[PDB]
Amino acid sequence: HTITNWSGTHAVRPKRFFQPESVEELEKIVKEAHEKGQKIRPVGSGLSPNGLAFSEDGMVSLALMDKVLHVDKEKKQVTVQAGARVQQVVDALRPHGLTLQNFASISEQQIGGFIQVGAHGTGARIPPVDEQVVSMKLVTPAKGTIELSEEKDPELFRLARCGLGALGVVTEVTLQCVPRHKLLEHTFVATMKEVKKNHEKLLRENKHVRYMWIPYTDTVVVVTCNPLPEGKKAPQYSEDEKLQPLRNLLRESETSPEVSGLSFTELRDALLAVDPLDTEWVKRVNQAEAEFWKRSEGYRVGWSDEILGFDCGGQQWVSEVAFPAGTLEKPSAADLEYMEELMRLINKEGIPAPAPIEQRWTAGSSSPMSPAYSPSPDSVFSWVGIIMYLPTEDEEQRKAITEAFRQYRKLCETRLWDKYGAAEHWAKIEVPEDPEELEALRERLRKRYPGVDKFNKARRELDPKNILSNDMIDSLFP
Ligand SMILES: Cc1cc2nc3c(=O)[nH]c(=O)nc-3n(C[C@H](O)[C@H](O)[C@H](O)COP(=O)(O)OP(=O)(O)OC[C@H]3O[C@@H](n4cnc5c(N)ncnc54)[C@H](O)[C@@H]3O)c2cc1C
Ligand SMILES: O=C1O[C@H]([C@@H](O)CO)[C@@H](O)[C@@H]1O
Repeated sequence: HTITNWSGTHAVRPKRFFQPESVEELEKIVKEAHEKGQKIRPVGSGLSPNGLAFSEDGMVSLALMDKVLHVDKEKKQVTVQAGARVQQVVDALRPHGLTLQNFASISEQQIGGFIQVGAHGTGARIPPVDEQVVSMKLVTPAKGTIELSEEKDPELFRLARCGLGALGVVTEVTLQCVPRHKLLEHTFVATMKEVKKNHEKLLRENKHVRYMWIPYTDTVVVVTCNPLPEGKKAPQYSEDEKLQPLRNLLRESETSPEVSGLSFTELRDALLAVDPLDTEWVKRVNQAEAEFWKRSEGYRVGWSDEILGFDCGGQQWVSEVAFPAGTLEKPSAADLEYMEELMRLINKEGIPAPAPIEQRWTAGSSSPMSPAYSPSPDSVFSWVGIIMYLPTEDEEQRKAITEAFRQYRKLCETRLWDKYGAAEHWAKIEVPEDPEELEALRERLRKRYPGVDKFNKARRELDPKNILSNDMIDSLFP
């Protein structure tokens, strides 16, 4: 049984692979692996871009433990087995009139894997998902099955719920839901100047805001979503006219066959496949994409779970950092300054950077390991995601792009992250081979994360034989 991540950038053939159907079966596996000193890294859907959950030695999946256990109608709360995919939870909650406060760009993540990395959506007043956990059960190699909440060892709770699978196997999570509700989604394009003008008010007056930045253009795609006051309503280009700049650029007879079945994101892939690391060509692809978005202005209505998802396109390298951008009441220009510099940087160095650079916002988290950890609840973090696509399975083309991206992320590390106090998404952080880079990263982590000594303390205590951790965890936290 091989496990491969979403983008096929990491795979693992674990010597031992468990898939219990019950807590009792899980408890027994962890007791025996404790006794025998055998590795058992928790794995959810295995999607993490950086293979965080992977172990050559042993992995345990709770995929078969995926029921909604309890819905507290009054407090709008759901208790669910960790192996439930976010999508299974949404479907289950449908009849009870509830949804999650936020969704990621996909919903194939297990609830366990979702909370253990502090995954997030967008909305300057909405925390990452780890802040939405009211309680959890956790099978530990030292103390068996323990229960954590604000009431029950609140300090361990806040450490554990965003634990990177290093503190125990989550079996059960209770989540603070909200009423199931429709969103009105408004997509429109702006210039940086137009973005700057309205930004401060836009974040604060719209429930969800997302900017898709298009390198080597002055097109920013703005997507706002707000609840629809019950029974409210809402140029207009065909699909063929929207896709026309991309089809014309690919065909370069008058027409296009086979191509016409390709979606917007499949066209971008086929276009980048042509000369992925040629900047002049990527400038041409990003311009064609800007034209597509300019022809895609308008409104959509759907349940929040349908609206808050995004087509992320083909296999890819991603890097996403969270950095402080003030609070609700004291705005910071840092989120827009970061993007100015990032665009200036990409031109300065001729980076063949495709679109989009995704920019989102979350409220702060009380979880000490959250990239958006803050002591103040009304802090605001901007998250900025850079991307390079792997549009084919040409092993040589994928190697060149892997290196291209390594240097792109490396230029953001050296020039921006320290300056802006940026922390890497736990599912997207890669471990340097160069020990100078590796020490540098550990130094960066001690800077971002003050409670790192408490995380290792909690590991010694709950996982003394260290069967829950892999080379990644040990290399990041020694
Ligand atoms: C296309 C795509 C889009 C994405 N969009 C977003 C996004 O919008 N926002 C965002 O924040 N993230 C996003 N991600 C990242 C994603 O949410 C995380 O990688 C998430 O951790 C994946 O869930 P999983 O079930 O695959 O977890 P895995 O990768 O399987 O595991 C993640 C972590 O959880 C631990 N773990 C898993 N199950 C358990 C358990 N039961 N008990 C204890 N520890 C456990 C693992 O050991 C590991 O540390 C995206 C990823 C992809 C590929
Ligand atoms: O990992 C991730 O990839 C998505 C990306 O493809 C956006 O262009 C992003 O939403 C998510 O965090």
